[PDB]
This record gives sequence, structure tokens and C-alpha cells, in this order.
Amino acid sequence: RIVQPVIEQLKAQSHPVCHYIYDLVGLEHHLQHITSSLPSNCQMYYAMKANSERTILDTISQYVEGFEVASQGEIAKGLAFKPANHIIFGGPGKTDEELRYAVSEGVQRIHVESMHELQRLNAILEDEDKTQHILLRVNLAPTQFGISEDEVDDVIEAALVMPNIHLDGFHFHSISNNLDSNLHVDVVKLYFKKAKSWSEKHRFPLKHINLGGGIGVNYADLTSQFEWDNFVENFKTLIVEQEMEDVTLNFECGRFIVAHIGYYVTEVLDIKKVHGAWYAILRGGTQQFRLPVSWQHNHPFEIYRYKDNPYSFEKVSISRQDTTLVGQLCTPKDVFAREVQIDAISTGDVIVFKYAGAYGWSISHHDFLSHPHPEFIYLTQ
Amino acid sequence: MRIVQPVIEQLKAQSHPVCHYIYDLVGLEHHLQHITSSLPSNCQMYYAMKANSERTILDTISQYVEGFEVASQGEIAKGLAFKPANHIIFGGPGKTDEELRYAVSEGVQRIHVESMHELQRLNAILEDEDKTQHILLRVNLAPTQFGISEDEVDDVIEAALVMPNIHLDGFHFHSISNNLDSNLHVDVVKLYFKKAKSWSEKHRFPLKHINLGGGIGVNYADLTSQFEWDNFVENFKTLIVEQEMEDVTLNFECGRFIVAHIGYYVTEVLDIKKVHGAWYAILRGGTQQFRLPVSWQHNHPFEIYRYKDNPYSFEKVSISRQDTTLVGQLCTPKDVFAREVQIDAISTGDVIVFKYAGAYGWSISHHDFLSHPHPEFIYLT
Ligand SMILES: *Cc1c(COP(=O)(O)O)cnc(C)c1O
Ligand SMILES: *Cc1c(COP(=O)(O)O)cnc(C)c1O
Repeated sequence: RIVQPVIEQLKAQSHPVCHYIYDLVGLEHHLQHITSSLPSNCQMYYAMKANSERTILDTISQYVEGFEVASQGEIAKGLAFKPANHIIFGGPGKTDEELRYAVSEGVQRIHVESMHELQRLNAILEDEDKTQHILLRVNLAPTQFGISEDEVDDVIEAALVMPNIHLDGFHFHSISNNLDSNLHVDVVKLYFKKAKSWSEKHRFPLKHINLGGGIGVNYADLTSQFEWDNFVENFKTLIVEQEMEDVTLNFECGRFIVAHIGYYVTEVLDIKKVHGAWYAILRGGTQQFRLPVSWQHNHPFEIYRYKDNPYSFEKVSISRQDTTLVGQLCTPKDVFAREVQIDAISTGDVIVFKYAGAYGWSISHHDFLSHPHPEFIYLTQ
Repeated sequence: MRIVQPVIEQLKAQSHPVCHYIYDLVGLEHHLQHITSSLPSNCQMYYAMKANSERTILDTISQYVEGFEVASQGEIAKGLAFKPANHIIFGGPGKTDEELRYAVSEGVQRIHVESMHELQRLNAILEDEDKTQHILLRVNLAPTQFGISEDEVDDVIEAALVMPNIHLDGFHFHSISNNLDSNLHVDVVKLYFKKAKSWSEKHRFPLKHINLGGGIGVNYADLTSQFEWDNFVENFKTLIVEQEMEDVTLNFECGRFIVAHIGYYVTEVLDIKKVHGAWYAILRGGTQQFRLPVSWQHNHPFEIYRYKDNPYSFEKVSISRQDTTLVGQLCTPKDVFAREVQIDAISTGDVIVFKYAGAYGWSISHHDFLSHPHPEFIYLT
């Protein structure tokens, strides 16, 4: 167990247990595997919205080609660990301030999501007397993202008449949390066919395709994860099959890169029965780890049993009960897991929520009810 | 929009991008004056600061209320800037040893105790510090994680009464959230009275105080049909007399009803686009700054400020009389303020004025997701 030595040290020093713990060794091994496996014309970028903690970005920047970013704040964070010319910038509502900032820093690509954005970017580029390499984000045939497939032709033609714009190709991000590697190869096939078709029709060279992220992780069954080696094998073949060896490619994964190496670890403060149902109240809450509520699932956990008793009255101990795990918050929505069968649990024990590395802290309402933040520990050996 | 229009016009005239929380403190004071002055002499109004704990809001509210209701060490600290500890009352299902010791050290007015285990942890701290503490027992009437299951209340009363460091004042009830029915709220209070009197008579301790909770509702669907406060108060006063509660001190602890109608979230339109037949308007900011609509899964009420001028050399994007989905800048399809709502006219550069944004707006939101700059805050006086 990676987190158990840390929990024992915290218990030994009488420190409260409410922590995010990250396995950086596991992260580096995962990254090494991913990046070394790809074909030479495809690179991994990290989509930092999954987890933009500075220590996480620092570890990740050693392996990835660069960062995908979607705001001025994320550009700023990326610039601490990568040069601007390895930062790619997406998002449906890029402000004039963000675009000017991106242009000024010299970001690698801006992924343009609409005609109006193209025109706003262009006006800035004319005012600054600079050029910019772009992709056009395509929404293949409804969400708010990218250019609707049938509108794409018009935005290509507008882009090609702008001398300040260098059109590299296309950007597709149309799927989320896909666990099926064969499906993902078929989706990449579709992206190749559409990009080649627009390139031909509009008579401009297809230099680059951003294939997006959306590679899934399994929170229900932890043993059944995305078949990366299978995917990459069939991906390499597909590139030859479609004659894309000359076209440069990138992925922009968030979740798949960091999910399994993070843990949210908290101590049991209380155990109570209310109208027949058992509850375990934990330190912290869903305002520090909102992932379970966002998904409406029971988040995977293990229990560390603590033998000692810090009080002169007895613990509350139960066994073999359907138990609802909640945090400290004053809302009935503060639930990590609802009516999960628990083998044995007492006040003073520690819950270890696994697979908490992605969209855990990053999506959470940290300061609701003004609780102190959890402590952050990054394991390096 | 009468209140915020002058601000929007100044922001536009000065070339400041519009993404702001705006609060009407004159409206807040008038509202508080009316509520607190209408209560009978034995009832007090506390402000439940989780609704909005912004320092300027607390500054303004502190004049008019008896005190603050708080649910963490952080909220106690924030309350202590404008009230003494003995006008702060402390609730919540997971009060840590650290929070209890801080509450006791500062001398908080009441701790609203939610379990036997908390009672014992509080009592150990009081024996160690040689202090006494006034408490209420939070009752969960006949489920949720909050308070003491009705069946278990007798046992906790008897335990509290034999602990000499504990002063049991009475009971705390908070069941209802967002009730717009004033008559029903009177009937709920009547239940609280009868239950509290029964336990007092059974165990023969003086019924000194009852905390009646918050949960006075606000109408986000129809803004013209708000809680009939004056009706509630008249019947509440009558009920006190009928139930012979004149010598029992009472308190409410309201959040939402106090601050909801005085706050606005206002933001410029960055882009309008059609994606596979569906119209979207993309706003500056996002549901990470104003999560209320997503948390509730409703369409939040708004109005449109129609801005006359154009900063660009190209035409605005405009639509008329379409089902339109309002989204922010975030790179998630869940970033939705309002789904397929009628908009009579809207253009890029217009400002959407989200009304009733004062309670559980900024306070519940995941401020730093995607690392966007915070909205600006303006307090009107
Ligand atoms: C959310 C997002 C990603 C990352 O998605 P994961 O599911 O975390 O891999 C990549 N690109 C874009 C444009 C996104 O919006
Ligand atoms: C949420 C809450 C309140 C305030 O609720 P509103 O609906 O904002 O009035 C008061 N007391 C307790 C114990 C709460 O959890």
C-alpha cells in the first residue's frame, strides 16, 4: 500500500487525517509508458484542467510534449514548466484579453471554436502585426463546443483568406470517459477521413490533427481499465492504413494521465444511525472532493483500521452495515458513497478514496463553509 | 435590472469587461430592518453565513441581526470580525476536536450538538479546559446525516444533564430547505414546540431555548411569488401565545431568504453559435463562478441588457426568438446557466443579468476550476 505509511506517520504525530496524497513514482512510470509507446508523428499533451497542481504539472512536464490549456490562468501555469511554443490553447469563450495574451506569449496553436472567435483573433493579430498557427475545432455530426460540421467549410474559407492566420488543420474532441479502445480507434479513423476530405476540398495542406482526449478510467471496476497497448497497436496500423505518416498528431488527455495516482484520505469523525440508516461522518467533504457528487456514484475506497483510542470513552464501532459516507458539510448532498456495505469501521479509522487524481480537487468548491484546505503530499520514493 | 443598469453602462463606457457580482446593500438593509423588527421580543434572527460569507456582506448584516450561525472554524473566525463569540452559534454534523476547542476557547454562544459522540468529545475538552458550554441538541424528527434520530434523543438528554460542564438549553430543529409555504412553516414550528415541550416535561429540565432553523424559501421560477413573511410572522406570534412559549427564547438561522434577492451575477456575451440545430450563447465567466443553476438543475432567472455599440470592425452575431442555451467559458458540457430558454433578442456584446444570485451563488462555486480570473465584486450603497 502506497498511502499506509503516510497514514501511520500522521496518526503517530497526532496530525489530523484529511489529505490528498499523490504517487509521483507511479505517475512517472505511467507517463514513460504512454509517451514511449506512441508513433513518432504523435505526441501526448496534458490537459491540465484534470489537475493543475504545480507539483503535478512539474512531474508531468518532464514527459509530455506540452500542455493543453483553456484560460489565461492555465497559460500562466503552463508557462512555469513549458515554453509557450509547446502550449496549445482551446475553449469556447476565449476573451480578447486571453487571445492577446496568448498571441503575445507566442503559444503553439490556438484551437479556434467559431467564426466570431476567428474574426476576433484576426483583429488582434492585425493590431499586433503578428501571425498565429491555428486549428479549427470541429463538432462532428449537440454541445456548445467547436464549429458545427456543416458550418466548417465557411470558416475554412474565411481562415484561408486571412494572411495573419496559418491554418494547420483540425481539432476534434467529441467523446468523454471512453473505456473501449476499439471504439476509440474507430473515432480516430473518422477524424482522419473528415480532415483529409476538407483538406482536399479546400486545397490546403493538412499539417496537423489534434485528436483530443477523453480516454476513460473505470471507477466502478478498478481492474478493467482502458486497453492502452491495444489502442496504440491499432492506432499505429490505422495511421499507415490512412497514409497519415506525414501528418503530425496530438492527444490532449487529462483524466487518463492522473486519475489512478491520486488518493483522498480522511478520518472518521462520527458514526450514527438515523431512522434506520447508518452514516459515517468524515473530515473534509465533497467541497474538497466533489467527484462522487458530480458523477452521482459511489466512489471506490478502502478502510485503514486504527487500533488505538485517543479518548477515555469508547469508540463507535460497527460491522457489516450498509453505510453512507458523508463529509462535514451542512447539506444532504455531501455524500461520497450511499448505502455501501462496509465490513468493519470505527470512529478514528481512515477512509482512503482511490482514483482521486483527476477532477477531484480541481472541480471542487474548496471554500464553501470556510473549512481549512486538505494537506497535499507528493510521494517521490 | 433597474439597480444594475447604471453599473453595466459605466463598465461599458470605461471599456471594462463585464463579469461581476453586484450586491444591493441598500436593499439588503431595508430587507433586514423589516424582518428583524417584525419578530416578537422572545425571538431572534441569526444569519447563516454559508449562504454568503463575503466580508462586506457580513459587515452590513451584523448591524441588524442578533448574530451569525456558523458551521466551521473558518466561519467562526469570519463572524468574529463583526460579532463577539457570545453572539455566534455553531452547528454541523462533523465538528472536529480542533473546531470544538477553538469554539470553547473563543467562548461561542451555543454549540448545536448532533450526536452522543460529539457530546462526549465536547465534554472531554471542557473538562480539560475547566470550562462550561451552553448547548442545544439538534433533533432529526420522524433520512439524513444530521442531528440525533428522534428515538435516540432521550438517551442524549440524560447524558447531557449528568455532565456538569454542559448546560442543556433546549433543542435545535432544521429539516426544511427552501419552503415557500408560510402556513406550512407555521405548522412545522408547532411540531417543534410540541416536541421540545414533551422532552422538557419528560426529563424535567427548563426549556430555555429553541432554535427553529432556517429554510425560509426563495422563488427562482416565479419572482413575484416570494415567501409571505408578514403572514408567517402574524401566525407565528399567535402560535407562540397558544402554545405558551412566551418565556422560551427562540431563534431562526436563515441564509437564503436574507441575501438571495439582493445579489446579481452579470456577464457579457462573448459568442453566439448554432451547433446541430441548437443555439448557444457563450458568456464570460461560468458556472464555476455561479454554480447555483447547475447544483439545482434549473434555469436561473435573467434579463438581457441590450448594448447599442460595437467595438469591432465586423458585425455582431445576433439571434431572435430562439430556444437558447446559456453557457460559460468552461470546457465541459455541464457549464450551463440555462437550457433551451426563450430569448427574444440577444447579440454578442450584450449583458446577461442573472437575478437572485446573492445566496449560494459565489459561496458554493468551484472558483478555480480551469483557473479563470475571479469575477469582480461591486457593492452598491
Ligand atoms: C476536457 C477536455 C480534455 C481532457 O479530457 P479528459 O477526459 O480529461 O481526457 C481535452 N481537450 C478538451 C478540448 C477538453 O475540453
Ligand atoms: C443550510 C442551513 C441553514 C440555512 O438554510 P437556508 O435555507 O439558507 O435558510 C440554517 N441552519 C442549518 C443547520 C443549515 O444546515
